[PDB]
Amino acid sequence: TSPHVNKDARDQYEIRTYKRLIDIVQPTDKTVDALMKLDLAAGVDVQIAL
Amino acid sequence: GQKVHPIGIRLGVVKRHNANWYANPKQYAEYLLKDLQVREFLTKKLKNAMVSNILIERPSGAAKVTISTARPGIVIGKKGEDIEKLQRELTNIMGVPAQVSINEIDRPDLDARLVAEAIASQLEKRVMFRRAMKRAVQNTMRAGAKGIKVEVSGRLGGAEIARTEWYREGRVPLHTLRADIDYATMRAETTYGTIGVKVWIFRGEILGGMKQVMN
Amino acid sequence: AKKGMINRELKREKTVAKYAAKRAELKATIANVNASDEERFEAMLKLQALPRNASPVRLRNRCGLTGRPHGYFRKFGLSRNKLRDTVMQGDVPGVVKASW
Amino acid sequence: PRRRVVAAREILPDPKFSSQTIAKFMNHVMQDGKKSIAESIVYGALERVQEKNKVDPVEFFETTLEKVRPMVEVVPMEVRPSRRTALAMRWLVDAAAKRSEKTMALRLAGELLDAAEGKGAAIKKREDVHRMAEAN
RNA sequence: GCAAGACUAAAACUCAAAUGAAUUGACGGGGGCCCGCACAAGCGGUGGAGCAUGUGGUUUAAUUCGAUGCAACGCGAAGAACCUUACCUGGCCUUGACAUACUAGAAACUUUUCAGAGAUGGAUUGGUGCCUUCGGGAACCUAGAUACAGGUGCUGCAUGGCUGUCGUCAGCUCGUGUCGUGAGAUGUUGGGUUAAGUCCCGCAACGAGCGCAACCCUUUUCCUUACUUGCCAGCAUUUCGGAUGGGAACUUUAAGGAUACUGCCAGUGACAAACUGGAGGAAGGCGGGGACGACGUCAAGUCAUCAUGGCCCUUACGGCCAGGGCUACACACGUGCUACAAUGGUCGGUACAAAGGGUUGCUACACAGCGAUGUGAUGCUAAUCUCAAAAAGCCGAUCGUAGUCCGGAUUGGAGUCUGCAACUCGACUCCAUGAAGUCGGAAUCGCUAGUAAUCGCGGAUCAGAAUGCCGCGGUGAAUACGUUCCCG
Repeated sequence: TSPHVNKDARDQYEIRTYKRLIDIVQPTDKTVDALMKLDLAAGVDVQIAL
Repeated sequence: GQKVHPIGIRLGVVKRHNANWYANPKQYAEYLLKDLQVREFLTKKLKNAMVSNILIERPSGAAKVTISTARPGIVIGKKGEDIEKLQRELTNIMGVPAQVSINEIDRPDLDARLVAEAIASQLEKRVMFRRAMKRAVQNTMRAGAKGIKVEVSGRLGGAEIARTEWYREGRVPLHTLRADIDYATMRAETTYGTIGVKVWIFRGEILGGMKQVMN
Repeated sequence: AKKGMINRELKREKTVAKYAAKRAELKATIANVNASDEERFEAMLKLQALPRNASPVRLRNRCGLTGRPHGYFRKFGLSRNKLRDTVMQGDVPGVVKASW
Repeated sequence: PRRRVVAAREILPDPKFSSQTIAKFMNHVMQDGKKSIAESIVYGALERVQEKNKVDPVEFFETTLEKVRPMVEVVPMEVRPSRRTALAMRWLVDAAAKRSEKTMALRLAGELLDAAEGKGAAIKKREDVHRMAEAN
């Protein structure tokens, strides 16, 4: 934290990454097109695998 | 002693982040550097438009910049030319298409940044600092805050020895994590050097926690 | 840092980027078992004859805002002073004070 | 402390003999958390004394402890009972350390048997405390 | 007047004060009360040896600069072979490596060489592009001109911002009403109690804010939702490996909740605040840890992160390059690591973790090598593959108190890897060598429970380079009578 010399003066920061997994089984035809119609919210990244 | 940053200590408690996007560890640094460049450029360009907050989002391969301003007409322009020019420059800087959005502040006297900017402008225009401080504090208290503290530091009045003077009316519970406290810092550049201005404004205690705040 | 040092860093980055391909080609040729010992030897001589600034080991990470050469934190690309200031302002997504 | 009275920390009985005295002796012997080595040392000596006289290990140990127990410190004043036992164990481990034999367990058993007849450096130090108490 | 001296008693000259009483602070080698690993009681250290690291000094062409009692000295530096680099030697450039403003010409770019230590300089190829109201424009480069750029040069005693410290100390204030000519006082004192100006009583006082506490994170018990890449109680098949059908029970993963509040009983204190003992409960009186640091002090630290007033340089105090130095060595000091052995050393067999990292990366397996490693090859963008062997531990054999089958410094000889390049000056492997060291004076340091002690594992910085720093788990103690003295 200090600009020149204080070794014991530190700030401790952290960052967390959260993950979720979702499975879709027996997908109807409307399911897929609904999934691309679904909006994307900032701050959440989505990966879809077929 | 030294005090923790009022917004930093509450960034995860009752406050929202100014940047809302996700990036993998490889792209995090590039995204952050471009965001900082965007913030600096906007701050330089909109100096006289009363802009306090800038929120940057990256929803999907694009960018959205929300500007909180008290001069929406000046920011927008006569016929919308300014906003489209701003979109062009932001897209050029950021490498992706960018959308500018405007959020109008209806109570400028309850915004910490605007008060500090006004006080610094007066100090540069060499009004006496105690009059400036008392006027700003009274104006905010009339506007309806539950407390405001104003501090100025430096070569006040041109004296050879610097000093610090502060003024407070109302309640400022700095140690309450759930209190809503806006904080701002600014510089006045006078012929005799730099004068620092700090402003705290208290607007009541938020209840329900971050669940209520809806992160 | 100084403008001269920042420009030096920029020039070294440009040289490395310019010479990236041939260096990899020569290194692969040197590693090639099927290639002749002579092929590997002249490959090594050409590699040694390449300019010094083409070597990535001469690049030093500097803060993207001030150019400071100490305390880099690869993840953010900023030195410790600017990282502290910007995190405490709240412009870094996800970073909060840590307690456990 | 200054204002509070801190309670003594109760130690669990030894899982093999249910003897807090044996557990305390093991804790006195143990160094840097190596409980297994101290357990082996103490149990080996307890088995050795049992073979060399067929007596109960617990009773033989309490009797020797009471023999090597002092009565006074140093200004004369009456030592509280816990410190008596704590000081006796320290003497019994220190003096046992200085004998010459293959293992610590054998040294401990040997000097336990020696002290049972009043012959040992711990009892000599006890007589030294008696003399310097007569001095005061 | 014997004497020592007494009595009467000026002026020149010089200053703008000298004094009395009372008020608020501060201080006292003044007095009471109180707290804190402050002492006392304990367990381990330092001061002694070898090595690592920082500082002073000395030396040097240079050994770049800053930090100096506690609160500088494994500090800035989360990582100096070139680079970094700010220092030295020598070689080069001058509107400049970089900006704006003006004037002209060119696409920009690209190939091959030559001289040179390199910076640079000279020849040598291809290409000559994008819009266009298309008379030119967009980048980009080259040439000229001057306003200027540039400066880790000076001032932290001109400043902003940021930080240390007293100290996680418990205090710091304001408005009406009373007393005093007044500055001021009262409230905020007095009696108990507490980790706390925490709470309760009396009291010319009656009322409020910032501080304390709580709101935030993590750990301990249970419930709901969720069932894969994680799990396997019951069934079935098994090459005996959750391996395979299968199951949603359990562990776990991670979001939301519930619970603890002197709630119940007994005794005390005032009869209050409280305090002591007991049941139930995973947990009992603040359950454990973290973050959060009031009014203020030190002309405390930083112009070398950055910004900034003023001062200074402009063929140089600016810019480019190669080599050297920051790693020196008669010495002194601080912080550490490894030992002096049997509660141990070596050899063989065999168990039990947590957290974290991995696509310019981590690598199963096979072959080669004594080994550091090399080659082929496989999986992994990861609860899926991998780093990875946990170590101390247990069982068996041997060594028998010896400078040793302890210790592992130093030196000789062979190598591997990173890198354009390990001479100055890298890490690691093998053979040989086998130093001091026998538990360390005066003095001095840390720690009150999953703590001290001891054992291993991971990460940031990073091509390579931790005994430092920041984290993770395993095993797991001793002692607290008390405030008489030491410190705050």
